Amino acid sequence: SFRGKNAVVTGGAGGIGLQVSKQLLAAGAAKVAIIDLQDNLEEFVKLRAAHPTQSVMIIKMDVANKKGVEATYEEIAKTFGNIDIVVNVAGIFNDKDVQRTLLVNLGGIINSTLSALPYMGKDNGGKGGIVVNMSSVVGLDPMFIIPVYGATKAGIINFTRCLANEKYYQRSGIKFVTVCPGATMTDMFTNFTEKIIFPETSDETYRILDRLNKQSAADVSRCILNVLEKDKNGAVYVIEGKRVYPLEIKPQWTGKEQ
Amino acid sequence: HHVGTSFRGKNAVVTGGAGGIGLQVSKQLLAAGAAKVAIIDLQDNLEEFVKLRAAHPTQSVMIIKMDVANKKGVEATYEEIAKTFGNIDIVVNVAGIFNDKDVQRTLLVNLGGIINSTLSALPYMGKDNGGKGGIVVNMSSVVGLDPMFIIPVYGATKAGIINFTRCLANEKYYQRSGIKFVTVCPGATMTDMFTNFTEKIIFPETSDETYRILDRLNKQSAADVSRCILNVLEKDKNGAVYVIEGKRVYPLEIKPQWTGKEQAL
Ligand SMILES: NC(=O)c1ccc[n+]([C@@H]2O[C@H](COP(=O)([O-])OP(=O)(O)OC[C@H]3O[C@@H](n4cnc5c(N)ncnc54)[C@H](O)[C@@H]3O)[C@@H](O)[C@H]2O)c1
Ligand SMILES: NC(=O)c1ccc[n+]([C@@H]2O[C@H](COP(=O)([O-])OP(=O)(O)OC[C@H]3O[C@@H](n4cnc5c(N)ncnc54)[C@H](O)[C@@H]3O)[C@@H](O)[C@H]2O)c1
Ligand SMILES: [Mg+2]
Ligand SMILES: [Mg+2]
Repeated sequence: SFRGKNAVVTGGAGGIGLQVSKQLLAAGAAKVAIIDLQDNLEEFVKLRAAHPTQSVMIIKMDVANKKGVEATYEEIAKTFGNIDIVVNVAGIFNDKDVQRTLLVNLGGIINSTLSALPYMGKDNGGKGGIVVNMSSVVGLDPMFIIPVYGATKAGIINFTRCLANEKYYQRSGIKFVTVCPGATMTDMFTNFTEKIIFPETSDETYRILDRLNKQSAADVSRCILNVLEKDKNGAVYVIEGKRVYPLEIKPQWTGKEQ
Repeated sequence: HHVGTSFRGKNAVVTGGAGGIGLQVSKQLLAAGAAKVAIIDLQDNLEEFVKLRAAHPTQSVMIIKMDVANKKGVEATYEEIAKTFGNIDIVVNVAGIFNDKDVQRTLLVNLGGIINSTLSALPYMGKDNGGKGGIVVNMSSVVGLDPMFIIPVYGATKAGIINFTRCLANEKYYQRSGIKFVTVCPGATMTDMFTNFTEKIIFPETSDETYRILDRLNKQSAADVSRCILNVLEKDKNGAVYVIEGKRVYPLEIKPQWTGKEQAL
């Protein structure tokens, strides 16, 4: 299934990304590299032990750091020698810090995606592969409480769909997929109300926070592995209530000129 | 330079107003009778504005040199504008760059600039804070609606602007502030943004595809787009998204992307 495959996962020390890393290994992935800010060291020790015939590599790196990411990917390629799968999950919610939100959520995805390509492409010696970028349902349909976060999520979609063009695919053999999950119980929502732009919308946060138990990080991760098996270039998937929904995206309809 | 009455007695701010589209927006606002016009740009273009001031001697034309990426700078700039003008009715956020080789700059300017400007203006416009309400128009692009594979980073920022702006137009906010939020999405337009275009794309092997954009530059001008923008302002419809192509304005009827009709797979 994913046996013999080499994978990289940003945000792979926690939440959804952690479950992606775990499940990839449990699905028989040869090698798994984790790029994250947080150490979670005790957790990775036991993970190595549970997969003694599989490589588990952790690099502490901020995905916002372009050169850092570039360097990190270099280190991975020395060890791995090839990359088949990239899952870019890293992201934060903090609408009070615009610059950080933009650079992490949108720049991180881009930095990681672009840094991986030379080690994956059929041109430059690779065998091709797949990149899955973490967007959100709110990137598809704006959610008024969280405009800055949402903007970064919409950007990820546009970015990822672009790279899936036939022009690139024929040359690189790399596929590009976006996933858009709904509310999911993770540390991203810790102190959520403290981090929203408009304090007078604190009484509307229930709209998100009451739905967190409707799917888990593990559930979302299972849907992601499902998305990987489909291996369909340019696809966009919604992940809601533990299920995967393929989107057929149609261009916007235009009214008569005013 | 006949002065009309369309925007008579109104105070306006325009980011990116020293050149291209934004310049024409500034010019046309003044020609449409705007009381006061503040320009936020990296460049001052005094020679153009000295003459413009002279042609509009009863109208204020203020230029402040500021990078829209700079949060505090923009905040400070807005304070200065509010002290001078005394109130803000209209904001047109046009500032933006194309340079996909500089990801961080693209993100912070094109997306962060829109956000910084939009958020910095709200306290001076809102009814809940002594303002009279007003309108913000944010500059996206058609590529923000339908991705254009040559320019993924630029396009990402354009898509973001749409999502950001549509959020702020929620009835929840409007009732309190009386501020409206509108997005415009123009097609290709002959401007300095396309100078040295092909050297600024990410993937050099797509240089033979740039014609797809560069051959459409002649279908509408910076002045044409600006006229459509003033047209959008007159419509004054909260939450609206407009496409600007071949010198014409097209209102989009946006339907949600995620619906229950999809089957699980
Ligand atoms: N939880 C949800 O409701 C939900 C829904 C849809 C999409 N998402 C996406 O999932 C991602 C968040 O994952 P989560 O929900 O498990 O949250 P989480 O906080 O549990 O996990 C995020 C992980 O990313 C890492 N990270 C954060 N910033 C980083 C940076 N600059 N560099 C490197 N690593 C960094 C963190 O260490 C953390 O382990 C975000 O991209 C978010 O857009 C979340
Ligand atoms: N011309 C087109 O094809 C087209 C189509 C759709 C949207 N747009 C939008 O038009 C905007 C401006 O481009 P243009 O076509 O008018 O050409 P332009 O480059 O002449 O105009 C941009 C203006 O914004 C200013 N500016 C740039 N970066 C800035 C910053 N960080 N801070 C302050 N000011 C800054 C520049 O000095 C310039 O005066 C872009 O945001 C772009 O998204 C252009
Ligand atoms: Mg978590
Ligand atoms: Mg420009």
